[PDB]
Amino acid sequence: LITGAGKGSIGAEVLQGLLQGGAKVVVTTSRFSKQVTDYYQSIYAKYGAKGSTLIVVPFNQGSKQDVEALIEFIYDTEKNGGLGWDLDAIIPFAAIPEQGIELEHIDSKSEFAHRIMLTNILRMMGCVKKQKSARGIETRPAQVI
Amino acid sequence: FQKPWFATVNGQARDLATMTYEEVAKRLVELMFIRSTNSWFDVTWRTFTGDFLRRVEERFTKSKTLSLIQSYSLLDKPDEAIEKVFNAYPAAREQFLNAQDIDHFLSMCQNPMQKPVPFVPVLDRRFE
Amino acid sequence: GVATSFSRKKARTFDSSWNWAKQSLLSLYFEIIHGVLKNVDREVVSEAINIMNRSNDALIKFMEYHISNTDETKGENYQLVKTLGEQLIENCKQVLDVDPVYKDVAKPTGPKTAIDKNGNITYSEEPREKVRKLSQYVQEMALGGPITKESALDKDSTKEVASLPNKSTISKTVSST
Amino acid sequence: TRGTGLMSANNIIAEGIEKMGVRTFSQKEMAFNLLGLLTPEVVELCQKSPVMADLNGGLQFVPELKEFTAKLRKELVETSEVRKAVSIETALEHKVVNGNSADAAYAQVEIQPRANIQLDFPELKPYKQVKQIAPAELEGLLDLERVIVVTGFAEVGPWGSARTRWEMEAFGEFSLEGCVEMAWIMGFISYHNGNLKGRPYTGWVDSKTKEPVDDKDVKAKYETSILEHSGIRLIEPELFNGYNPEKKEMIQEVIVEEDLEPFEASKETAEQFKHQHGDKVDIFEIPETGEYSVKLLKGATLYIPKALRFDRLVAGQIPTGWNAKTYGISDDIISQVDPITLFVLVSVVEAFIASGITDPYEMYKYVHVSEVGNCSGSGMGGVSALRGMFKDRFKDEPVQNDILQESFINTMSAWVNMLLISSSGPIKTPVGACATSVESVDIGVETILSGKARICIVGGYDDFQEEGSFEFGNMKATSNTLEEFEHGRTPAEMSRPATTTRNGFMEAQGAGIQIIMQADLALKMGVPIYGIVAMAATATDKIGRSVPAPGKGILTTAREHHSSVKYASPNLNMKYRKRQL
Amino acid sequence: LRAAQQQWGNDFYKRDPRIAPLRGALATYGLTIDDLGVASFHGTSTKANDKNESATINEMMKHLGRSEGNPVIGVFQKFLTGHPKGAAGAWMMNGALQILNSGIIPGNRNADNVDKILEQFEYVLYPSKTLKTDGVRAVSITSFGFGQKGGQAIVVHPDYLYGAITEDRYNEYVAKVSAREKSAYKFFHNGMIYNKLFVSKEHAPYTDELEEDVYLDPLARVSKDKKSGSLTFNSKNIQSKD
Repeated sequence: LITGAGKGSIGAEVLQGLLQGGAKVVVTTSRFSKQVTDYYQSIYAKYGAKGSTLIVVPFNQGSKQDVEALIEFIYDTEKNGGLGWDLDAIIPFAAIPEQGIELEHIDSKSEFAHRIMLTNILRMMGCVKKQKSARGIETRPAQVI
Repeated sequence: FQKPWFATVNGQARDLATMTYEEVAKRLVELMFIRSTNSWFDVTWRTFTGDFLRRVEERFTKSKTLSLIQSYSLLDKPDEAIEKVFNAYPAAREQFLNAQDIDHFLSMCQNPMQKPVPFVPVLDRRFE
Repeated sequence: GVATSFSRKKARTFDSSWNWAKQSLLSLYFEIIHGVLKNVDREVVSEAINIMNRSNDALIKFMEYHISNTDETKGENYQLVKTLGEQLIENCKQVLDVDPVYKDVAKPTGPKTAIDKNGNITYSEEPREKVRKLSQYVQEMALGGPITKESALDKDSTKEVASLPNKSTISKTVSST
Repeated sequence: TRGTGLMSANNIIAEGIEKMGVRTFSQKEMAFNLLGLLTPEVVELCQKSPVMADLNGGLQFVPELKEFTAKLRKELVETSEVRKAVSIETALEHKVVNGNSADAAYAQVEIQPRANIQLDFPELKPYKQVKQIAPAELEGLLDLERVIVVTGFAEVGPWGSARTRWEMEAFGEFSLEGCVEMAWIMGFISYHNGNLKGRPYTGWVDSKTKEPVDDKDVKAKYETSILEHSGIRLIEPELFNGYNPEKKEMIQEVIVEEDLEPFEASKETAEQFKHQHGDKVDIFEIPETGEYSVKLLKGATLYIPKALRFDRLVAGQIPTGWNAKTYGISDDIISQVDPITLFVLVSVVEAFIASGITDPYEMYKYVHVSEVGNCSGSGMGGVSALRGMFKDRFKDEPVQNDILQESFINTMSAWVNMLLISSSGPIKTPVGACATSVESVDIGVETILSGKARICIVGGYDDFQEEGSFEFGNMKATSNTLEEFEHGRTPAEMSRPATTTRNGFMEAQGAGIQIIMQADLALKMGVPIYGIVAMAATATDKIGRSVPAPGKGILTTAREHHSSVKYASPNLNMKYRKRQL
Repeated sequence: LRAAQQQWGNDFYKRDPRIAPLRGALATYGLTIDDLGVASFHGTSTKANDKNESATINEMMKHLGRSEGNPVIGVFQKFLTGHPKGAAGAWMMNGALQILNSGIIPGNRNADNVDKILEQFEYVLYPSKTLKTDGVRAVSITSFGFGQKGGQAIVVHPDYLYGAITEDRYNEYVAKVSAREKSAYKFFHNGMIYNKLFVSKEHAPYTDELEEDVYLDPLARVSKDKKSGSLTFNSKNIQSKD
């Protein structure tokens, strides 16, 4: 599962590498649009090796409800409309840039950013631990990076 | 008459519409550039012929480029300037004049700030 | 900011590598034939790796047919494609039933800041002198620097393609260095 | 990590920080570093105990990194600013000493391109090159009166002409020529030749403001407008007589519970109200005027309008601004014929221009008037005239008396013969629904190979209207546009053939025409030849109860007996066939 | 002569049950089944149609023993235009002629992800981006209408015709064509700027007195009227000995 892997980011190059080596990846976008789904289609068609599979979902890592829903979607069975996956890695690289906000300026944007970059990363890990423990998966841990 | 039919290639009566861009620029030189004196009869006639060679480049170029005729001075050796223009743009040797370029040519033939051209370019209401 | 975006219905699934393999080959095959890619360009090796990582029987037949039916007498480009074509089929037969690999063969770049005589600041990425592969990049990393102290590519791609399936036996590790 | 170029992530000082024998990273290197942590060795390690990896490149051993990077920026900025101030002062000195007389010799005249729209005729090779591709035995083997060629084609559709559609199909972007043609079609630019706000101007002008427009500027001024108002896009009501699929007018029958207020109406209209309702109305003359008063009693039947919200909101419509007048179809024709006929009339002249035949009568220097056929056809025909005769006539709106004849599928081919061709050729109008255009070629081929004609117009046309949209939606043939928006799909990306998530077709409108001839006559007349029609078959399928189910009947075009194939038939070998000739 | 050329050049396969109508069609010009490069599929973006069509083309190619590893390159032009019903095949046919004469094969840019079901059809390839080939020799065009209408046209590259005439007849042709391309360009640009590409005829090429005479004479042809400059039938050239 990779967050923050938009175009011209470290995440995008990680993603090419994962597909190149046959990974099944869920990449999340914060700007879901035709320009984005065209981007990712062109990546997969260039790089996606045999047995690879890129799923691209809209997402707002700043939302608790999105975080729960996304992990619930990845782990729900194909019968219920999920992927019926079981994560081996999570690479939560989703950020928003804060510039020239020194201590006196910390306001809404910084408290929101803190939710994306910390609080909701703990909630993704929480959700992944609840889904794996629901199904009694004790020997296939997800490497958080 | 002293003002001949302009669109006459090798003595074959024709029409501006059914002349090539090469044929039009060679005919301008034939009618507006005196071989004995080896110069343009009027500077405004040279300007009329340069304008037309620029218009050729505009029609047959694919991208923004520098003109091959930077000063109309270069037309004081007209045969060279014509060969230089139609070698860059050899399509223009074969294509007939665009209808936009006919209209432009007949509109330069009516410029009040130039010596009247020494030829009838078209039979219409303005023939008199 | 906390407005939901996610919905299972907007999930887009890309999984048809079987079909994009053939397109990747055919794009390369006609790129080479029209001299868009030459025998020196790294892009020829990158595209090979990606074709090898999608190798199956249906792709090996697709390559065998197109390369066999190429007439090398029509042009130098047609000979270059046919030589590389044969090489790529040899690789794609070898790596059938082998796991696909991540292998970056892009030329490693370093920063260059240049100020001109008119004081315009331009930043480019230029190729490093010492490091022209990732193998060498990992060697440069293992050697550190003075501050960290405490108390076949670019010349012929067709031969560099023939070396892709061969898992190079590491004599002595970079960790020893 | 270094972002893209210049400003991002302080790239300008990266070379500077690297001069301490610290390393900075490309994204591709930092990606490779991080995938190092998904290798099985480091994964196995992560599972023993948590793994902290430093991919910092020694940047931790630089003391006061804030101060050190601020110093590097300030040592670049001072050096850039100095040289800028010295460059500004040598440019001013040079200005003063040389004025603008020795500075005017440097400036050169640029040539801005003008659209030069070619007709893209086929490139004929030298005979040596075109003798290579065919075997030598071919020469004098074929009867060229039995070889059908396509000599010209055109279409009116969602992306305008065949030239413009082809640009957007092959390259997904307009050329200069493509923009100008799409701007002219859509009516953004008209041509002007004359005096325009005094001085004389010969060229394109904005069709609204009459402001001059250069060819270079047409991409800058109108491409966004052209791309917005072409192709598969939200149904524009202005193009469909105010049809809005979000507000689709139906009428419910209601019984009057208590009497209405009397309204005024003419004698004839009141007698009509009386005839219909019988006892349930009262008509009374008003002696002052002679105009009657209609009074609907209790138990009378009325019709109250109600709007339905429909879920097909997107179609392949012809670019907004497209107008038959732009091609020069007179208002007397536009007011008479169905809108579909206007697409055919334009497609037919535009095909004749593609075939190098500007005056169709030229054909009759080479062939009899009985030898030019029209083998073209439609699926549903003039569906605006059907609406007219079934709905608008019911609602006693004003409709042309001859609306019936405009409705008929064979009436587009009538107008073509009546306005342009004036042949007495065969006229075989097929109706094949979505296979009408391939049936047209099948009939037009069979017509030439039979001697009944030597040229045929072929092809197909169909319009998009309210009733057909709705009915394709009740048959669930078309894509539900609400479901597409649920899945985050924009209009453009709703027609996605061969994909996992395809869910019905996108309705469109327009016409396509080809001109086909015998090859023998094409060579004689010297018309371009864009291809040979080698085959054209049709086929039904089998016993079933589903009319819209597609089947495998056309598989019969590849029927051959393979019991006895031990030795190749000599009849397939061209050397043999040429010998027997 | 013509009947012999027809018996051996054109219609050599009409009576032969060992040769397909689709094989004979190509074989006529010396093409084999492998030379069919591009299939312009109906490809409506419906579940039933797009599978059915792929399966149909696959089974044709397999029965006519097309080379393994040589799929037809499917072209789904309706990703861009949508489905105009009657006009569908006409648009396909125009894009087939534009594929042959350019050798560019357009890609389905909405082919996000090709249906897994279509992998079983090894004789079909579904590109998502435009290929500049060295050349396309023939193009199939398959349509499937409502009411069990199925169609197929084959269109062959027009260069396979010119190898069937003499160098003198070909060079005559090429001279005539160039003359006509120049006059057509002239007409096009003039009709574009003055909104007069379309010009309705006011009259038939014959008056009403000649109408029956022109119909009944098969060798009646038109000729420029010296006065009006228009192509008309002239009484003198109807039931003429000449």
